[PDB]
Amino acid sequence: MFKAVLFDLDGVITDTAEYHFRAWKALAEEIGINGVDRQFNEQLKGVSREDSLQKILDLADKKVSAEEFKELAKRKNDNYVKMIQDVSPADVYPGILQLLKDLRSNKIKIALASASKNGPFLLERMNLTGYFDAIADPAEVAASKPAPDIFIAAAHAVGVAPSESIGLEDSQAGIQAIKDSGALPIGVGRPEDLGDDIVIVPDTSHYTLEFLKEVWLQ
Ligand SMILES: [Mg+2]
Repeated sequence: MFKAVLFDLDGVITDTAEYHFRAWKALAEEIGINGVDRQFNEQLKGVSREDSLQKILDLADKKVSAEEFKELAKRKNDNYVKMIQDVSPADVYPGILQLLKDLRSNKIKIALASASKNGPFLLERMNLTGYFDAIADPAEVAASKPAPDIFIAAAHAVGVAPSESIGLEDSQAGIQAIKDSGALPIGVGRPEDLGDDIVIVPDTSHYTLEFLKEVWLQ
């Protein structure tokens, strides 16, 4: 049986999509760029901060120096961090808390493998820190998803090989990263984004210990 489960944060444990959206909107409003509405924000989901900022500047063909770019990116982040002060246990996705409890009572290691620079803060706000055996520090890994580095680091941090682990993710790049780490992916979402070759559940309420055991056996 698997010895560890490696969790991404966003799209598995929770999301902060409304807060990122409000941050970018607020920034666009500040600088007088029209177009940054909910529909447009779909093009920013899971995209890097710098790429998201450039997409917004492009709406107005707007040209900016390195330092100005840096400052607008900082401004959006400051926005975002202020807004996530309201994250709470109610932000935990369906099924995850019970999964965590069951994993822990069966002595299965639990690790975070998230690019989020606010991972530990977010886990504290959701009251989930006591379940985590480790949090892979995204600042200490050479390469980001779909590179496997973060999943390797996470499994190693809890004393296991990735081949002993299940990885849970909602993105194609995450699922690839899990695959190449040597852990077993189980995706949440749809095959059109994630691929046909891995097990997928429609939502996180399907992530149960019983189900992860059935996948591992199979
Ligand atoms: Mg994710």
